[PDB]
Amino acid sequence: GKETLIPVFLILFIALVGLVGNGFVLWLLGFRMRRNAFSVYVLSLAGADFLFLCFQIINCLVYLSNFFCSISINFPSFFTTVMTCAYLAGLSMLSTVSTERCLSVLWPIWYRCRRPRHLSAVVCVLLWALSLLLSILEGKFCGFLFSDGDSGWCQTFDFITAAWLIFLFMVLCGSSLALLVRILCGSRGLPLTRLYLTILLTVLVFLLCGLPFGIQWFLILWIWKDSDVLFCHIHPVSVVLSSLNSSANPIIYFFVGSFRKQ
Amino acid sequence: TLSAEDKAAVERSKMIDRNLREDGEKAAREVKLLLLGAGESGKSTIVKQMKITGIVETHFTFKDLHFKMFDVGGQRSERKKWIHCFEGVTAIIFCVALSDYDLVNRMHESMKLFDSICNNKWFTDTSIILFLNKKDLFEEKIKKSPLTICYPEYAGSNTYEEAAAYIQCQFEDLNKRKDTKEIYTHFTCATDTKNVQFVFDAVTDVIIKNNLKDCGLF
Amino acid sequence: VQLVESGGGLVQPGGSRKLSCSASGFAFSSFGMHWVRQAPEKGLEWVAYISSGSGTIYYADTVKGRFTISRDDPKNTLFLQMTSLRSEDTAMYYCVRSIYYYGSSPFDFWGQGTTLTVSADIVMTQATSSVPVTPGESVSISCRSSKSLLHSNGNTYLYWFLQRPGQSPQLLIYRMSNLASGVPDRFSGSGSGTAFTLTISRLEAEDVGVYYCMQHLEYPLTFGAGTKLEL
Amino acid sequence: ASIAQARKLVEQLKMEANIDRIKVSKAAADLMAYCEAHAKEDPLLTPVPASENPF
Amino acid sequence: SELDQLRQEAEQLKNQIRDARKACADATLSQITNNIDPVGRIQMRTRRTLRGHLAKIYAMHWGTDSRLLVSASQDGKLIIWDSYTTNKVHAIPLRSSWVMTCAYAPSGNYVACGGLDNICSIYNLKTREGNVRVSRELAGHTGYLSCCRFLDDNQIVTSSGDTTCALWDIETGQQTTTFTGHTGDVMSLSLAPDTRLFVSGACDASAKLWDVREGMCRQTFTGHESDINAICFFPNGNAFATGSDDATCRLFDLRADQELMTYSHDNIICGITSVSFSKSGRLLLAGYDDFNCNVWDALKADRAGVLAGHDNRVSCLGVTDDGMAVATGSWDSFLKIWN
Ligand SMILES: CC(C)CCC[C@@H](C)[C@H]1CC[C@H]2[C@@H]3CC=C4C[C@@H](O)CC[C@]4(C)[C@H]3CC[C@]12C
Repeated sequence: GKETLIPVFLILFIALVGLVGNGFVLWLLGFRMRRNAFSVYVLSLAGADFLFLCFQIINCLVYLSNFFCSISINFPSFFTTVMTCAYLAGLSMLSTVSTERCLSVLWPIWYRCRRPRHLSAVVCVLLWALSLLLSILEGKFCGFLFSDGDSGWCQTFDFITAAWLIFLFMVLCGSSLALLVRILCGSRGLPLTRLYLTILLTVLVFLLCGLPFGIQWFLILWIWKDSDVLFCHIHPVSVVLSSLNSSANPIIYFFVGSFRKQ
Repeated sequence: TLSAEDKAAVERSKMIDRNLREDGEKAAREVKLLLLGAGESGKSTIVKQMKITGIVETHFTFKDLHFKMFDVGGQRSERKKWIHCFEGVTAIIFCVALSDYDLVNRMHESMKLFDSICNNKWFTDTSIILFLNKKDLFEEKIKKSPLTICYPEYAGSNTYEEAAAYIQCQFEDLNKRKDTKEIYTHFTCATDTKNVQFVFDAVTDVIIKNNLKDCGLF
Repeated sequence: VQLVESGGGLVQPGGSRKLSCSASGFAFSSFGMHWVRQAPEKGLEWVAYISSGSGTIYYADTVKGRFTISRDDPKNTLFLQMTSLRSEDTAMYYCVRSIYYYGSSPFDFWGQGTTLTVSADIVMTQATSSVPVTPGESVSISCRSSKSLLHSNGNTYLYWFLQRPGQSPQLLIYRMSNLASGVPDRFSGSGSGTAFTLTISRLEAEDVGVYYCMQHLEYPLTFGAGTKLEL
Repeated sequence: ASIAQARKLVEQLKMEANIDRIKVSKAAADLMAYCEAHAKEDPLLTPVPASENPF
Repeated sequence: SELDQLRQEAEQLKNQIRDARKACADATLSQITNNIDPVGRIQMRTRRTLRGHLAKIYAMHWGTDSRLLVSASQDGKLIIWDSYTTNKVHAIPLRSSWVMTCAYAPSGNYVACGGLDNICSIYNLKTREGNVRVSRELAGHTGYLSCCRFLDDNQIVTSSGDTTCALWDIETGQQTTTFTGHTGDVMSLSLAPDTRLFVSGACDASAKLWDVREGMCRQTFTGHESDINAICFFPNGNAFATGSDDATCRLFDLRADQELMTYSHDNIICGITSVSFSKSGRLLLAGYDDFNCNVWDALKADRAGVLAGHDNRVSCLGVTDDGMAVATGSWDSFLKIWN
């Protein structure tokens, strides 16, 4: 009732801020600005964040509508799976950005010369395809499509997305660690302080705001089985942190990188 | 809606666009290097080490990396009217003859050239490789001719290492902004092989910094 | 420059034959190529077109599906693969180079021709089929279009050609007003929307031949039937 | 020599001495009259409607 | 000593020059044009954006049909653009990427460019082989080229880094007339509308009026403090305006032989890279390196407007011959066409 309403206003405000930020990033990198090989990843991350933030706006707006106006807007059940696809694709873009930075620092000659030009596009397409595959197959077995599926085979496939999520986190932390070792061992001209500050900022953002929604939604919810406690208190906060993470992602990745000279 | 010939002109412009994009990807992965320094300071010696009428192009490849070296000292005019054409160069190979300390204040005008290039507004982040040429002829010249005639404030031994380190401390103390750029200093003879390796090791740090700048990490 | 056709001969009907146009002396990959045929006592008929970089291919509707145009840029050769040849494909086939930018003159050079014998459009109407012509006197021929060739960009896509007897045609006037290179200034073009005039003032010898007018506003490209100048 | 460059320089100033000059007011009125006489045909000065510009 | 009294004669003669051009300044151009109503606010929109270059561009030149323009850059390309449709009709690869100037022939058959390689290469656009190729390379000029300009298809004047402009003959390949007299190196050049004479600007802070036929300098114009980088005639051919590193544009008259008006402001302290006049000559367009262009009222010395679309130094600009548009190029690899 009232205890859920106060997080939801934070959801709509943070979602609107991240919405206008992601829209500006999408328009700039699509049309106005020249694209690097790396800019494709930021564009894809903004696109993955868009769907998630728009669906958060929908899911809070109809909660306002149901609470005050009581119209009882029942939804199509396939919004959840495309929202899950958006969330997983955003986290995959975060980890792939980290690995691309690590590959650039470790092998500079290969990154300048022998790197294929469409490698960023093919990696983005493959990670989006794998995210969509893990999303709809979690959707069909758990009832978030036309047909309804068994809950017993739901948890077998849902834990796969959780294991993939933990692997996707360990890839981000492992690759950001190797870059730090390389720049702290034998790198001369780089700005070290700003560099480890921004790397550590991305690591804490991805761990404290990106992970908890997925962890709680998939792996945590099934294992705990403490329904009264979990939904009322844990769930509102989990969405907000994950929603917050999507909003802060354009600011961290594109706007600090681009608008620093301005 | 266009006509037929306007459509064929549009697809001609799109093929020209694909050729320009391909040539820009060709040119962005090549290392550009600027040779500077006065005449008879071992510039041609360094050109023969990397290889084996206004601007002289030198192309050499090393460890799967393409280098273009621009010897620009052949043409003589006001340098401030064309030195902005070389901003965005990967590194500047400056070279100073060590044996020109006694000849004519030639070391002092070489320092004035390094002072003008090194604190230029176009090269505020460019890393300068500073070759010091003819160290062997320098080491016979310092046992007979003193180094105090170049440097009146010098007090030190007339051995090779301390005097050469003194010239290094002068040339690395010409720059004002110590934090922004790096200076790589090497002692080269006429016959040595390590100079193109030293240039590669200096270029790799600039490649690492631009690989961070391409990935938005700055 | 040189465009050499090869691959003709007598073909049984329903059979197949590949025609080849071997280019020489020009930057072939920058040029769009056409095939234009000519039935042995009739006018010119456009067949197919391949652009630069092989990205845009048009055919005439009488040969659509049966014919395949293809180019090979590293060895400078234009091909026309033709399947299920009918008796209406007995013609003489010319390969034409044409380049399209601002101020270019397409259809400027024509090949010598290979002869192959088989055992909603814009209608362009030449007004006369033959005129009696005295040397030295001025002559002026005309043709008419079913649709206004004046596009909204200011261009009028009307091309004039002259075919001397036994020779390939050559471009005289491109885009209703502009002289081609290597063409004397006796020739002059003028006109309006869908009414056109080619003027030959002070006619000399070897202006004698069949004259063709062509539209280039829309695909397919259609010629006139030809106006013959006779002494 | 250095004397020949100085002879060349004083010959150039001797050439530049004999120049028939007019008043600055007459030349300013001529630039004024060229600016007033061609003001109707300047499309940067007078904004033209969007039909007959090609941009 | 012949030498010292020879500069005594030269100093007396230069004092006679300053007294003679002091005696003709009866009333300044500010006093003549108080009666003239101002031009109002000139607000020009970016109608076109030609985004093909991948490096800093240094020059552009409009063709005489006011539709084709060429632009040269440091990626070894000079691109000819259709200004109306943003189409690239040609992209010419260069033998040296260091190119500081480019020019378009008045016939439209030729483009020329040259830079730090000391050579104004000339390209034939109207070839029967279908590609552009080098017509002639004009060498023997021992300094970086600053401005090439065609008089017709056979005559071309260059300006160099060896303090020397030179008139060339393209078919022989030999320079026919040599214009010496500048002390620092010449940076800019502008032909008169009859192409019978031209002006050049150097790092002397001095502009010199030349003569193409007789081959010798007629008038010399001083008044700037630092090095002048751009120069352009008035469309009458009786005046020209310069631009320097002083943040000042000054215009001169060929008949009155002196200053007429200075175009400066306290807000602008940066250099001037490019000047051009409009078709009536009522407004002159100066391109700066505080990243934008200022529209100056050429009679009343007021800022009519600002062209602020570029994100780096405006390196080159030019107005069409019919006067419809202004194209400004810049170091952020973009051409913008303003109207
Ligand atoms: C296989 C299917 C699921 C992929 C389609 C995913 C859709 C929703 C979108 C979201 C953002 C899009 C990407 C946005 C940016 C670019 C850069 C472009 O230069 C190549 C295409 C590419 C990489 C797009 C590929 C398709 C994409 C990833």
